[PDB]
Amino acid sequence: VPPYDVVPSMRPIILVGPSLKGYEVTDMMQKALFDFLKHLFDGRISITRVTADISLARSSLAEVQSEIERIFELARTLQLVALDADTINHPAQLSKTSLAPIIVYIKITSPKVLQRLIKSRGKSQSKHLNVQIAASEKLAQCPPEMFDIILDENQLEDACEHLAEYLEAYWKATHPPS
Amino acid sequence: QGPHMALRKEAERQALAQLEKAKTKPVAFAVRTNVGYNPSPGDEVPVEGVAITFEPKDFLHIKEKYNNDWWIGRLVKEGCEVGFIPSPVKLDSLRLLQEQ
Amino acid sequence: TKEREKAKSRGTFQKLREKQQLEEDLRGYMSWITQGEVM
Repeated sequence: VPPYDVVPSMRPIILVGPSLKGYEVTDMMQKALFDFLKHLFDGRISITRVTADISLARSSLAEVQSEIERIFELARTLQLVALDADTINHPAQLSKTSLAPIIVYIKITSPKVLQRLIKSRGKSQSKHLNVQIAASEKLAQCPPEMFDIILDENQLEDACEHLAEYLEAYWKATHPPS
Repeated sequence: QGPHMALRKEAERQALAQLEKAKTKPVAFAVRTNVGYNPSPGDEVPVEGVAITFEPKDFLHIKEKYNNDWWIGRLVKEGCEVGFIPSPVKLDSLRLLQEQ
Repeated sequence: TKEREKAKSRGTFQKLREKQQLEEDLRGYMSWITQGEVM
């Protein structure tokens, strides 16, 4: 058992738990959150779009590790890293690599509202009713203290008052004054 | 005594100057801790007083490597400065002295 | 007060709490859309 594990110097910010990604419901809720952190922390963030499944160390080892080492490059200049990962739907899905990303957990406080969101997306997402509520339940079955940042706020500004201030408390933790 | 204080006290200030000259150095590599540790009086600490402590699952932005038994780096926490990080072979040395 | 008591202990508290919460959760759901499609 090694006591120290080579992690990046600035942890990549990730969003998970609203429900299963790969849908019009969960992704378009997160796409609003990537827009807020783009211009609020402009010049001190690196926001990327993730394609290959990084829960593997499908894709081979080389195509994933060359993207993991790109996250290793984005920790060298001591700035924020943000990931648009499209298959991450579990806390322990990213527990075996050497990244340890920031688990921002979007919390839908009421499970009945999700299937009302589902019927607002037309009949395309109305064919995918109970399949989204599975990992919407399983992430709600996971303990909230295992996560990092919890967002239970319906309005934009109240989910974003936590989403800006927590990492601003995290930036001053990483960076000391002169 | 007097012949033992000529070299032991000139090593504490020389390791203190290396400790002051590494705070402005950029962060090389950060580690994820698995166990807990606090500094003790007999840990062969180079500058007695400026060592840091970590519990299980903490983060250490290591700046540089002082020797084979102590690293130099800071705790990821508001206001915390640099400190003496015990190396994994120093963490290998401390447990076997608890048996011998 | 007595009349309020017969209603609120029977079932009428959850009619006005849910639909005030299901509206403020609706606008939060629709704010996650209108910034998404918009941006």
